[PDB]
Amino acid sequence: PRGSMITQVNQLDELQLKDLKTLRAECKKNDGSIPNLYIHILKQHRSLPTSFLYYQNGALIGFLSIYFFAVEVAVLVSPQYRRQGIAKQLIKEALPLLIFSCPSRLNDNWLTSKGFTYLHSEYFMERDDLNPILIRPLSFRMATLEDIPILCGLDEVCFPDSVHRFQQILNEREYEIVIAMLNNHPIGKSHIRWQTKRATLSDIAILPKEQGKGFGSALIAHCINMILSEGKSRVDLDVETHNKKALNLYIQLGFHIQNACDYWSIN
Ligand SMILES: CC(C)(COP(=O)(O)OP(=O)(O)OC[C@H]1O[C@@H](n2cnc3c(N)ncnc32)[C@H](O)[C@@H]1OP(=O)(O)O)[C@@H](O)C(=O)NCCC(=O)NCCS
Ligand SMILES: CC(C)(COP(=O)(O)OP(=O)(O)OC[C@H]1O[C@@H](n2cnc3c(N)ncnc32)[C@H](O)[C@@H]1OP(=O)(O)O)[C@@H](O)C(=O)NCCC(=O)NCCS
Ligand SMILES: O=C(N[C@H](CO)[C@H](O)c1ccc([N+](=O)[O-])cc1)C(Cl)Cl
Repeated sequence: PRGSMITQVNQLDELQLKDLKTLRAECKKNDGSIPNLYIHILKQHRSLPTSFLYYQNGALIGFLSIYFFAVEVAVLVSPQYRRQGIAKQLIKEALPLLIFSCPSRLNDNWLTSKGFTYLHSEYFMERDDLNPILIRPLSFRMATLEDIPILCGLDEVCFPDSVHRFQQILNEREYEIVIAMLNNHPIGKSHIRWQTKRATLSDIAILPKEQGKGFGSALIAHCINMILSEGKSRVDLDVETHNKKALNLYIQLGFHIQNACDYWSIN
């Protein structure tokens, strides 16, 4: 009680950042997944004091932060000190001034009972198998700037400023987009962000009318193989869903869940 301290901090200096990662690892090991913390964000000054740090005897045991992108609340309490009022004190420090990101399966029963509402879930998946995948009537090509109409059309029906977003992606050298063609019709796309040791698939879209035919799996399998041919040892994948049933697609291709969050809401 004497040794318990809450500091409201407009931006995390270096040392505060290193303590958070200690707390994150600890929560990661105990819960399996962690909330979104947005580390690169936590370093910038903002207009109101945003991150809330709970210390016990100088040791960080709780953290709550608010993000301005609606508002996203991330809350993290050391397993040793849970159910002792810590999160409750932490939101009050942010109540006079809500989308919670939540480790999948941890808090499902009691979030409903209080009147939270489930939005959707996000998954970071990883495929570490170095063996390729080993046949649909699809061809593939890399998108260019002259594919902007196609790319905007696909994004319109699969994720209801697209022109300039795709202009920005296509002009960034770490990014490429693969287009899937059914005969002479583009029916899908996948974005690749390349790094030295790995590459990340995102924004995978198949036209609604062409779904259920294996084109999605063929597209991702093509991107996996393309990544392995370049000597990467890992394919990552970010996908947002409303239902867990949707992940079997990626489980079949060798992806494993590395992190999983459910976005819940309240006011
Ligand atoms: C979710 C989390 C932040 C709660 O921290 P906490 O300090 O243990 O929660 P508090 O003690 O402040 O509040 C407890 C109350 O909120 C609910 N609550 C919190 N944890 C609960 C749990 N395991 N089971 C049921 N209700 C819970 C209850 O209403 C509880 O009532 P109580 O007063 O009788 O204890 C903590 O469990 C954690 O860090 N989990 C990993 C990250 C996470 O799930 N973030 C989502 C944030 S909502
Ligand atoms: C999500 C999406 C990309 C999937 O595309 P899709 O072409 O319908 O996916 P597929 O047809 O390849 O696979 C669907 C199911 O058939 C299975 N499948 C594919 N090939 C199979 C095969 N040879 N044998 C058995 N099952 C197969 C898959 O396992 C999958 O699940 P199931 O086992 O329960 O049946 C598509 O729905 C879409 O574009 N949605 C809008 C955007 C979106 O949701 N993006 C999320 C990724 S960022
Ligand atoms: O949440 C999203 N994206 C990122 C991953 O690209 C995710 O939220 C994230 C947040 C914080 C973080 N961190 O704290 O280092 C990592 C990933 C949206 Cl695509 Cl829903």
